[PDB]
Amino acid sequence: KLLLANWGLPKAVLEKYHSFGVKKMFEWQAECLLLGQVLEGKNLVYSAPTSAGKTLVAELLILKRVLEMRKKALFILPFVSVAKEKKYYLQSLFQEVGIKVDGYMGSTSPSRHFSSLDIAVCTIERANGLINRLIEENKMDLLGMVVVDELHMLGDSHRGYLLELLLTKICYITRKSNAVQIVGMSATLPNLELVASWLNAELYHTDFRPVPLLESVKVGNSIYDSSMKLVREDHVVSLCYETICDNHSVLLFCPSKKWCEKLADIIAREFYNLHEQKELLEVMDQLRRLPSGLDSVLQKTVPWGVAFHHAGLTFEERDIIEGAFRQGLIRVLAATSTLSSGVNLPARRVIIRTPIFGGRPLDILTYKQMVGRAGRKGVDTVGESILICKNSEKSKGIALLQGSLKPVRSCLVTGSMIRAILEIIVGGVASTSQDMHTYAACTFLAASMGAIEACVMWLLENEFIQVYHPTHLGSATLSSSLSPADTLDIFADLQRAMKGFVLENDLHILYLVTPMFEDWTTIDWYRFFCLWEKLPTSMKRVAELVGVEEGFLARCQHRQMAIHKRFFTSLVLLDLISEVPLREINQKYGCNRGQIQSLQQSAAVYAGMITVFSNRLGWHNMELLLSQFQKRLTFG
Amino acid sequence: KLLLANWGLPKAVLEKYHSFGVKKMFEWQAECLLLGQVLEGKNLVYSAPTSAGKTLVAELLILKRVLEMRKKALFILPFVSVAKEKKYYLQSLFQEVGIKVDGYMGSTSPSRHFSSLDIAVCTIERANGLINRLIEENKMDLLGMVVVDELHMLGDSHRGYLLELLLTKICYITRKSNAVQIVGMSATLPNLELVASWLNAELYHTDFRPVPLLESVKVGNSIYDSSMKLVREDHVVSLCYETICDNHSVLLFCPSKKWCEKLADIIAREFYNLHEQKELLEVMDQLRRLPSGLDSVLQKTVPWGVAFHHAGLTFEERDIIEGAFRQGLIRVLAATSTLSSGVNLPARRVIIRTPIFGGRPLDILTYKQMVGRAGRKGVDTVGESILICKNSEKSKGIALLQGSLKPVRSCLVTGSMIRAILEIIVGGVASTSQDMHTYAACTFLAASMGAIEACVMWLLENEFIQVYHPTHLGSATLSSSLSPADTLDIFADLQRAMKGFVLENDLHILYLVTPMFEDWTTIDWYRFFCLWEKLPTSMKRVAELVGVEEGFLARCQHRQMAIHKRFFTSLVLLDLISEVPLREINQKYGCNRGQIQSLQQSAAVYAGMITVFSNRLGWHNMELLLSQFQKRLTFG
DNA sequence: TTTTTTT
DNA sequence: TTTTTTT
Repeated sequence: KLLLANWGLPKAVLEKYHSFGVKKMFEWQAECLLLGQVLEGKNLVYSAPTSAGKTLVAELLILKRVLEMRKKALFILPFVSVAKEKKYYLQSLFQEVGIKVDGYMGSTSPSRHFSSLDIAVCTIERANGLINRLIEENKMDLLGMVVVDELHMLGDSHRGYLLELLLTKICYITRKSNAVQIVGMSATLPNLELVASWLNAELYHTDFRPVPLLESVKVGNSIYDSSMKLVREDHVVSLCYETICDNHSVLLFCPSKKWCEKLADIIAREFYNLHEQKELLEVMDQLRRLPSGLDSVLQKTVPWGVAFHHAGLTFEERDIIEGAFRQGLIRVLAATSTLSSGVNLPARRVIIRTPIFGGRPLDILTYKQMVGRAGRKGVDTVGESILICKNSEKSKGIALLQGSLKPVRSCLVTGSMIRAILEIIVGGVASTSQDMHTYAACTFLAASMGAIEACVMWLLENEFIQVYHPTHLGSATLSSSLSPADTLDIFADLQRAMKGFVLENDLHILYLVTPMFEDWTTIDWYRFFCLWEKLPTSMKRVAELVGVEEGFLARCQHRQMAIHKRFFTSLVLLDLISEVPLREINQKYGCNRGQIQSLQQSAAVYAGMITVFSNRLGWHNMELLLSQFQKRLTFG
Repeated sequence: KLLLANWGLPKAVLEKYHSFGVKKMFEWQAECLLLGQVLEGKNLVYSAPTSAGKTLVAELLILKRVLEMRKKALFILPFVSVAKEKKYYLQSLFQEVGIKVDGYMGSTSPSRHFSSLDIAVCTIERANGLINRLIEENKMDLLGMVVVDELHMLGDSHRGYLLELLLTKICYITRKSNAVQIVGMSATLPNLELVASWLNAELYHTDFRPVPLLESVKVGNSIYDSSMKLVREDHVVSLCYETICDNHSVLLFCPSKKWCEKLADIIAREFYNLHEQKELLEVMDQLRRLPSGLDSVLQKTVPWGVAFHHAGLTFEERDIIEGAFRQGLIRVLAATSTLSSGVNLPARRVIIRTPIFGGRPLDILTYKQMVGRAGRKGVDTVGESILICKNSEKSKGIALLQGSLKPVRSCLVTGSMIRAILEIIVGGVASTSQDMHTYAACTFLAASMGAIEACVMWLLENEFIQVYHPTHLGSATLSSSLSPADTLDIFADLQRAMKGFVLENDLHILYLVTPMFEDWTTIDWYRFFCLWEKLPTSMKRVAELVGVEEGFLARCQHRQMAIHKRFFTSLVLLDLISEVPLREINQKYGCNRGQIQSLQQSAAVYAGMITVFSNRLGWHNMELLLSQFQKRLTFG
């Protein structure tokens, strides 16, 4: 009954599960799987607890459809790191079974043909591109499952409306032509049934945590529980002191990185003045061995006191700090929102510290994500969450203590709808306007109960379509997998380039490669003028040929702002390709050390997208210049 | 004794010779081969008759050295067509023997590795490039023979000073370090011994023609022989009439192409009004079948009367006219200087017509080349040469009848000497100035008895060298195989291009490809303005970016003249790559139909030379643009 | 304070 | 009126 080995599943999967330490499943898994015709092609939406095997139901369901129907099954995750972890887990499981597992996260290409894969794991954007390419190829017949994780982001996010568009597209094409199951999961929402009806699915929600969570708010010198009950000047040092005495973990969250690192050593100073080691020296040697080896105030308190962790560090140095937390050594740390959604680091007591984060009240989802970190897999007994706040912000703490998530919206003229219709008209599926009205009648906005007719008006004033048939520019946007809003910027960049390209240096090819801004770093004025008015004569001429001019910099339109904000990002990569050591570039430019290494990953991706933008349009000369350099930018 | 089969030679060679119709050798071959130590490494210079097996001695000698020493043997010819004919002959002979025969003529590449060849046949320029590349590689040890044909061009030509430079270079490098024989031949010169001494060679000259040549000058109504003797109003029709009656061939030469074709039908009109056939209709069908098929006044008199032949016709149509002369059909024709040095077409009587050719007296070499066409291999009995001239130009006929060739010059600051020293200093052979004086002491100018010191002065003011060591520009000139005078023009073309290359159309890549002018065709003014001031907006902008400007065209420096004279040649190829039919392009541009098809061959060669000019200098971006198009220009 | 596309 | 280079 309440044990997975009793159920029918391949033996190797349960050997792999029990080898890790997995045990008998809880009741919510049985309730999810025994809802009725869920095991069949009827879809399913469930809300199992996040910290108690939420993905087990979907993982068990994904085998049945790809073994019986044997068509395909996607898998969608929001972030690259969790995508990689799930990719490795699904590898060790399914490849042992024999079901091929493919990854699309980050810059990692599949390196294999699509038509011989089953459980391709993507990160929304890759899945959307794959679906669009399949539709533009007339190969949707091979699709059996679309497993969607974290369904609650479809309404308020910059990457969930893609999930909405994908789901309505596949549902429309399948019904107009359930052989395809759209099983998914969310955390907890009031209007979960309305989502299930639009997916033609059942529904069941549960609420039970493996470790009871003692949630409290501390004011002055007392502890008050959630329901205004007393159970037992910040005194965080005292609070931290009572926790390490029972050889367990502690964790506190801070609203800023400067506050994060300062408070990890302010407490350390108050710890040394009052006053395991086998691996305590291995990490110290690792600190000096590093290629950068800055060895800042972190080095002082790695073995002795309290260190800090955030995203302003190197992917290796930042990750290593999390490595010690898994074994022992350091116990106390500050993290900011880095561990809120980055990775999962359990701790005994979590001090959310200030109720207000970033000048605004902490979000209900963010607070629940922060608090849910506490609790191991039975190692500890109770999890705690302390919110230190005095006098003011009293109502903020209690209201955030007793709150619920808002219902799901639809985020739907709107740019999330312009792309919605431009991937079926171009795909050849929806051609006639009368038939086009059928497609919008089955979208999720229909179940949540015009502007649809005006959608093609914007696609006529701006050349995207021409019964309706695809064009060269309309087809080019979908192949590159970028929104139609961005095409109007990249298109104008390449048209101006063909009239007098500069071939001697590499600054002109760099400008057409760097991603726009992505809000990577605040731009420091009065430093560009010092940096710009020293460039060689060969580099200043390229800047005047792309839009940059001494008429806006330090002298104070989106098009004029987009061609000047792209120059600063291009100059940073100029010293990366010339093998200048990282020590000086992060100081001359005045950019943070944790952001420079994040531009290199985002620059190799954008380089390989513009060559495709010209292939599907047709430009033989511009391909050679862009394609012969995209490899050089990756190095250095 | 006087028969080649008696001598020691491979049997298959003599089977191949006698199958064609070759017979016992004459006395001059025996005298050449039995001069003493000529058969050894001692060099040889001989002057056997041109129409009586001149090349037989060299062909027989080339086998012994490549079979005994087995190092290499070059072969140098002045023209592409004779090079191809000799390539096929040497193929059928040596490949039957087993000695590999390689060709370098025209655009035909060897398509095989150099290090596995013996008798590579070149056309001066290819041989010079091969020698320079071997020297810049330290591989001169593998060289056993350099057979040079038509040694009399080393003094007065645009392509013989290359032979002089090659010979002095190889002699200097061999003696300073005869293992290499430099056996060659010339027609007849007074100072032949002085040439033999500088080559360290014997000498023997002969004068005996297989067919006695009755050379006469006709004035009025009488015939006078060479030595003012009478033997027997132009009356060329009468002269032609008495020749076809004995079923043999006739031929007359004209000073112009318009005169050539007019006089071939003026006589035809005077022939029809007074008034074999199996193949007479095959050629007529070929005339209309042609891809062009203009079928001008040539078509009227191909089967009936007299046609014309020159270089203003297609390589196939012009060649076919010569094909009929080999079998039968047409007998009378006019040729201009086309058959003087192009190909060998024997005829019974040759009418040189006007003593003055091209507004100047006919050259002694040209007149001897023209007259020597008469006479078959024993088919006829006597050859004749008629010079029709009245009143004026009387002294011109007799003086040209009794004349001899001028002695060999040395053509050596002089641009033939700047390149002479720039291929050893760059090659690393001659480094020290004291040693550099040794090289110039063994050149042919030494035997014909300062400015040598000033030679390196021009190589310092203009960057070509930097003890002396090669540089990037100096090395780049030799790899491309073009004279240092031309580099200073091509170099300035590419430097300006890197500042604002235009990538949309193909006019900018065309300009850097077209050969400079080579005096291909007279430029017709007042037609360019009509043609230029109608181009699209995308093409006019390219012209202003390369040097062309509306400040010199039709409004009236070598650099300013070289950038404007190259534009007309570039526009002709613009309609070749757009698949415009040849019918209209030869009329809109006003260029001759026989010159348009000569630009296509000379444009594919220059396209592949500029990519190498940037390789040996180092320019990654400009290579891709030039190399990706050089194939497109070849087509169409 | 914190992420994500293409061959 | 008539020719010739490089991968």
